[PDB]
Formats: sequence, C-alpha cells, structure tokens
Amino acid sequence: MQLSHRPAETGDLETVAGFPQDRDELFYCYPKAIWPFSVAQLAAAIAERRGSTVAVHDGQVLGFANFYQWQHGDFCALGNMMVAPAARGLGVARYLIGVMENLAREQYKARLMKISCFNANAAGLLLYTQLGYQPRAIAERHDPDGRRVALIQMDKPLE
Ligand SMILES: CC(C)(COP(=O)(O)OP(=O)(O)OC[C@H]1O[C@@H](n2cnc3c(N)ncnc32)[C@H](O)[C@@H]1OP(=O)(O)O)[C@@H](O)C(=O)NCCC(=O)NCCS
Ligand SMILES: CC(=O)NCCCC[C@H](NC(=O)CNC(=O)Cc1ccccc1)C(=O)O
Repeated sequence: MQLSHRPAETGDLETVAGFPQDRDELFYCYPKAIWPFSVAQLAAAIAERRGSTVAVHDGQVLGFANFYQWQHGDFCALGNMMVAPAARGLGVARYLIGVMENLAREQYKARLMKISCFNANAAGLLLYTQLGYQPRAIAERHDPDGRRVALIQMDKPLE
C-alpha cells in the first residue's frame, strides 16, 4: 500500500458516493442521509462540513473522511468515514484517520478527536479502539425503521 491524500474534488464524488453498499453502511457513516445515496447528498455534506479529504492508492480514490464538528483550540469530530469495498481491511481508514488527526491538530489546534460509532458497526468500534480511542458515553438513536440503536461516543487526546 502506497497511500497519499488530498482534498476531495468534484471529480471524486461519483466514486465516493459509490462506497456505501447497503442501507446499513450508509446509516453508519452518514445517518442523516437517505438511501439510495447520491452525489447531491455527498456534496451537501461536504458543503456543510470541513476538511473533506480523500485517500488514494495506485491511482484510485479508496477512502473519504471529513469533520463532523470543529472547535478551534478544543476538538474536532470525525465524520463520513468511508472506504471502497474492494479496499476494505487494507489500512485505508487507519491511514486517513491519522491524516485527519494531524489536520485537527494543525488547522484547529485541537486537543481531542471525537469519533462516534453505531453499535452494529463492529468493524468501526474495533478500528477506533485499535487507534487509541476510548468509549465515553452511549446515546440512544433511531434507525430508518424506527428501531432503537446505540451510538457509542469515543474520544482520543491528540498530543
Ligand atoms: C469501517 C471502515 C471505514 C474501515 O475501513 P478500513 O480501511 O477497511 O479499515 P482499516 O483497514 O484501516 O483497518 C483498521 C482497523 O479497523 C478494524 N477493522 C476494519 N475492518 C474490520 C473488519 N471487517 N472486522 C473487524 N475489524 C475491522 C480493525 O481493528 C483494523 O485494525 P487491524 O487491521 O490492525 O486489526 C470500512 O469498513 C467502511 O467504510 N465501512 C462502512 C462505512 C463506515 O462504517 N464508516 C463509519 C465508521 S464509524
Ligand atoms: C467517523 C464516522 O464516520 N462515524 C460514523 C458515525 C456517524 C459520524 C457522524 N455523526 C455523528 O458523529 C453524530 N450524528 C448523529 O448521530 C446524527 C443522527 C441523526 C438521527 C439519527 C441518528 C443519528 C457523521 O454524521 O458523519
């Protein structure tokens, strides 16, 4: 793996919008979105958020993330963390989270990164645990079927 990163561009939107494979995946990474995902929904998130970044390997956009929240001198919250299905388990999200942590420190002087994860998303919970995030609270949310789910709020000091 020879990963690089850059800010997201318009031309990346169709590829990134293709990443969520089912309603569950979309809900995990973008719970306010509606299935099917679309480039217009992705572009609306980008416009509302900060720090939209892609990860690239061998000429392919394989990952995307942004900041859900940003508070100068305080914290950022990671959002919209998505990886291309063919490139899952290869370190793309680990790489991009490291990039985003640097960006939070450098641009926002953040002391902390917040990352929330839905309970069903075992891969995510284990990912963030691996990266040094600790659980802090659990909030009730509802999925598109009106069923109760648990949102696990985690954080990590940035140093
Ligand atoms: C969750 C997701 C972003 C992980 O991206 P990824 O690039 O595949 O993850 P990485 O390869 O960087 O793996 C980093 C760590 O995440 C965890 N992880 C990733 N995929 C996993 C899987 N299928 N099962 C268990 N743990 C997993 C592991 O702890 C892994 O560390 P390890 O490989 O050293 O054990 C990706 O599966 C995805 O896009 N899922 C749908 C969108 C989503 O859920 N995003 C929001 C998460 S809050
Ligand atoms: C890093 C990453 O991609 N994590 C996945 C979880 C979602 C991350 C983030 N939301 C939040 O952190 C919190 N926002 C919410 O809970 C919004 C919500 C609204 C209605 C029902 C459920 C949920 C986001 O919208 O990107």
